[PDB]
Amino acid sequence: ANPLYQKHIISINDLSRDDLNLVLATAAKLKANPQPELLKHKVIASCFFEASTRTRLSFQTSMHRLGASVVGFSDSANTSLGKKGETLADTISVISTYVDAIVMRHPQEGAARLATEFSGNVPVLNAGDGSNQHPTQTLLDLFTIQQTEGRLDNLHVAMVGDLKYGRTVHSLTQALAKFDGNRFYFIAPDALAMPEYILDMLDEKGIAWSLHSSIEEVMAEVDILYMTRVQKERLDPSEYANVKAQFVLRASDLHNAKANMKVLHPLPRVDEIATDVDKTPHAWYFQQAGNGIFARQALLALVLNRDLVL
Amino acid sequence: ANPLYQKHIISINDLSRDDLNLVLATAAKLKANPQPELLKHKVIASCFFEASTRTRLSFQTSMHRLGASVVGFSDSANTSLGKKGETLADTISVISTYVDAIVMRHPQEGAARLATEFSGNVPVLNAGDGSNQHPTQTLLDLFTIQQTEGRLDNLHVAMVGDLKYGRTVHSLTQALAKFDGNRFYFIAPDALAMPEYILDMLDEKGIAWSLHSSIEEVMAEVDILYMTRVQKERLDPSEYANVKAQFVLRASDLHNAKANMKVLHPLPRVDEIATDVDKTPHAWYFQQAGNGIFARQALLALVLNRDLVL
Amino acid sequence: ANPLYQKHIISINDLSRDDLNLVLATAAKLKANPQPELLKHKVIASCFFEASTRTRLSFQTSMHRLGASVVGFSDSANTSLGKKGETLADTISVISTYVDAIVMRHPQEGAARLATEFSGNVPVLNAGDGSNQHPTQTLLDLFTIQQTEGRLDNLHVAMVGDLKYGRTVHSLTQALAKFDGNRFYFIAPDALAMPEYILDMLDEKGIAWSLHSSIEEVMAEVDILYMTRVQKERLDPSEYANVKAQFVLRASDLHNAKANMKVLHPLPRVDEIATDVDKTPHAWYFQQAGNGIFARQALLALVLNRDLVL
Amino acid sequence: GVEAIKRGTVIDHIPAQIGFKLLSLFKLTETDQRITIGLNLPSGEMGRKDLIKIENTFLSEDQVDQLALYAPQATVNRIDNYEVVGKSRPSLPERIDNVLVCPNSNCISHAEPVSSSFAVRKRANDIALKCKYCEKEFSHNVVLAN
Amino acid sequence: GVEAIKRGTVIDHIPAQIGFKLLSLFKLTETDQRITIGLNLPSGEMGRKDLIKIENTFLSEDQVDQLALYAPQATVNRIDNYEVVGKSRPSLPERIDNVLVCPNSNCISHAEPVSSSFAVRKRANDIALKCKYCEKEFSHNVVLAN
Ligand SMILES: [Zn+2]
Ligand SMILES: [Zn+2]
Repeated sequence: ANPLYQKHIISINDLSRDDLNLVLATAAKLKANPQPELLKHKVIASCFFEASTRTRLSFQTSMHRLGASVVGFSDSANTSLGKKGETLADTISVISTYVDAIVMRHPQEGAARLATEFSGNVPVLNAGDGSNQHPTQTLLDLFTIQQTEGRLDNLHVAMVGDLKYGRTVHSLTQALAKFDGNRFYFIAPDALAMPEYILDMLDEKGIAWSLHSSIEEVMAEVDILYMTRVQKERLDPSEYANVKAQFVLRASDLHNAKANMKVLHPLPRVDEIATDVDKTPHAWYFQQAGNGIFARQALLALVLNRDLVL
Repeated sequence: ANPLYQKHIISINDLSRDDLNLVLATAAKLKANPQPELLKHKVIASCFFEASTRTRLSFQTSMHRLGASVVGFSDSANTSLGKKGETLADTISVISTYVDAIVMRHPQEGAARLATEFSGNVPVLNAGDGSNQHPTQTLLDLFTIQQTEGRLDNLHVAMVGDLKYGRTVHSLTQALAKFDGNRFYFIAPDALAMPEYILDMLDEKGIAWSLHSSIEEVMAEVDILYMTRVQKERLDPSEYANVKAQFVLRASDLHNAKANMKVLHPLPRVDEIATDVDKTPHAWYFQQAGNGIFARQALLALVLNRDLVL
Repeated sequence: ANPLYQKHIISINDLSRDDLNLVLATAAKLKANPQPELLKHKVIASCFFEASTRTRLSFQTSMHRLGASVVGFSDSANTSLGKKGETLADTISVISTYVDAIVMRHPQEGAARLATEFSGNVPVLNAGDGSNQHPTQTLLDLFTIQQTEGRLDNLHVAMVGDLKYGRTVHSLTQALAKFDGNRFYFIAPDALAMPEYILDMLDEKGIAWSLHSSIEEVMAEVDILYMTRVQKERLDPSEYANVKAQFVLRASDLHNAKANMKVLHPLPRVDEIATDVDKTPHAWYFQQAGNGIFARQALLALVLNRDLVL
Repeated sequence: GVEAIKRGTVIDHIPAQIGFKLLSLFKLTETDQRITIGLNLPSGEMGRKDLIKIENTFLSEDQVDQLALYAPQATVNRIDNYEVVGKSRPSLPERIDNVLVCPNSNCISHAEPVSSSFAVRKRANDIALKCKYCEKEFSHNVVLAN
Repeated sequence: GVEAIKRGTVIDHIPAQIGFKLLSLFKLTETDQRITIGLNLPSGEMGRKDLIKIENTFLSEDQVDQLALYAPQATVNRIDNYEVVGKSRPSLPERIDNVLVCPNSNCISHAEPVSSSFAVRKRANDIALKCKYCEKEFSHNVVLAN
């Protein structure tokens, strides 16, 4: 029986250093040797109450590469929660009487933990809930860092962008604070700054972090530059002074970059990474996106198979 | 060759007592022993021109549990009937040159019989047509009644809600009037009353029915309480005096309930079943929804397999 | 100065048989002998926050036909209340520093009384505050009733239509319950019936009122058939069952009617008074509308001239 | 058994269940005075009463009359330095202003910065309140909301 | 005694202008039994305190845990046959369910049928409350904002 078998994947806080490491070891493995009927005969729900290209299409393709069947919806507009007016609690109650794992995206923070309370014994894997958590992103980010850096301890990681509303940077700082010696650099407009709650945690664990007005001031010292998008759809009126990005990575800026340095981005990206960065040996965001297939196949393998031998 | 092989499932009126009973015997059976490649190599269309969570997702999961492939649309908004302006008659004509059974939901009454006239030899199974018929609902309601009551003869069945626009109660009274000794109690606001056409039929067959202003006045005498939703989307302007539900089942009301009594509801439900009823041994609407999987798998088995041996 | 000099006219409930009698007497004088300069040098505000044809235009024509100047608005859309966000109280407060009298129409019951608290010494004549009161309507009705029936005491008056929301029939029932032996017939749907508070007031003066489901039932007995339009705009969506005139009156119905009887109507008329009544001796509504000039200009004169006109 | 009071007001004989409804409705607690409240007291006269003693505080003529609306059998005892100098009692007030909200949703009194006001009226079972502004009469029970 | 009960509860060292919110919150008027309330009495160190005396009634878990979060000064005394069988002051809990309302506009807890729940990290500064659902942490002052 394996430790993440039947687990709910909602927040990185409930995942340990060993649970993460079991995902990446699994990932690397299916990436070396593909299992096409590993989930032959499981049907999985794919409930997206909010927009997606990568999380849903990667999820759905990982499910197919493993032999599973997918049922779902790309918008609540057509569900009876969107037209006949039912609660999300009833939605998840009947959908868990039909399927074997629920994958869901959702605009309010907290909807993934909501689902679990009504899902009975079906695992709920959180594809993103408003600006809260994005666990499966973080697992493909960790797989991509390990792959380019051979270590997840002692990195210099710079997080550039909308860190307030960024569900992706909220999950990634919580998983990297579970490894040794990682140094953090936050570059965000201050009204879209890192939530003090992750900061207190960074402090309670004695990890070193810092703020910087610029990307030129840390370029030389970083292993990873994790760029993010200004979450327009999440901004409040007050923040409209902040829709256009403040820090824009252009290929010239990479001049004093460590040769090993990788530019990561969850994507979609708007104006903040100039397309001239795409042609450098530092841009690695599309390889990161490809790596969504092995990490989400490993997550489904482990939650739905009591023991894997591979 | 079996009697529902290649049949169209449109209205309960064309289904007999024996056709229904062949579905439930089938249902119970696949529910005891699952057939994962029974429909291996059939492709099925799933055409929803109107909102759904349960009918479409249960249908689609039953199709997958049996080995079939699904193609379709959750809204006409994207079809060429919704943007290039084609008739529903042409829609069904080309879709029947591609698939093996058409499952369709549709806002106008009568659209399912429309489809059959153009579907050639492909079976059309009606997922619901406006306020007319909902056959596959009724089959999972009958499976759930039999399962809780061991009989489909001599029940006391109370139908509470919007019986005028309720496609579900229109199909269920027509199937239960095909068994012996069932007593019926209708509790609806009168401008959303049971259509006289089902009533005349109840009379021509000499079945006993009755109207009641209250749920307390029949609670003690009923085997099933079938609660329904006020079909807002179907109400005419005149009926706007009726959007908020008149009769709301709360857990206290169940006090003098027969111990065997089950609360059924097709769902979604709005304000009419208080969530305190969900925690009683009388609420059974989510089990009813789970039972959508075995009844719609049995319906597809029989229409698409000339003989089943199981 | 005369009994209504500087006096605000907000509701019929604040005026006496004596003030009504003075206002009609003055109306009979001015109709016979115009006073072109009577308000030469006065400017009146004509403030309509709601739609109007009849009241806003006869008011601004009465002011003009006495030498007054009119400033104001027929729509709030382009006032600062309409676009910059101010309160009614600050509209009224700045507008009291410019004009000599304020005529105002509002969608909210209570708006003219609210505006007297801030008009200072300037009078506020109510052109209709929501469904509450419309006092100048009632003065041209009374002028027209006495003009036709010779009297305002011992009249049989049938008020047909929407009595709930009829700001017109609310003020007229209060105006007529002040003379003697007037008899009421009230013909409405239940949902739009006469306000309770009105009937109480009737009971205390021991006025004989009686409900009736048909014009035909009162036709031969009545003298003034005062018809009303359904206040489409004020109906609750629950009330939308009766938006079309339940009682519509065609010329046929006048068959069994009292040769002194007059059909009165505040107007707009929609479907309730069929265009053939327009040729009968009984139809008097376009005549009633024109009496708006004399009643309306007798009011202006008394509120702004100490010296009673002759 | 409740408290000795130097000077003020003791509204005694408030029906058990209304004592708290009053300390909330008319801002009595919003003071810096010592208030002693006895909820649920054996009265004999009534089975149970309620009792509020507000130290160094008097009520007014209209203030006390506002009480008729919830507590006609109350008795406002005016006390000056331990002597019951006054034995005041509630008639219906002619108008309650500022404490109630008009049940008419489309009344102006909701949207504008003005205080409410209601003419009180002894109808024929309970008491009826007519809004100043929209002029609709409502049952007093209704006014006291949901 | 400064008032008296056989069995029941007397809560003491309530901050001024908290006793009355407490009467509200724990619904202590839904009770047919005697209650004494000492509004705005003294308390030498911190001048005035309020005091509540629920006769022949005692508090359940939840209320005392709330009491910890609304009045860490108060002390609750289990009085049986007049003897103060126990006087215990509250210690904060780990989690508060079904009364605090989460500050985040976008928390699912609002729109959906779930009882709220908060984790309680006593910070050297104050009480950090973390929502069960959105995982945000707030200042207890943000949260208890009445
Ligand atoms: Zn009002
Ligand atoms: Zn929250």
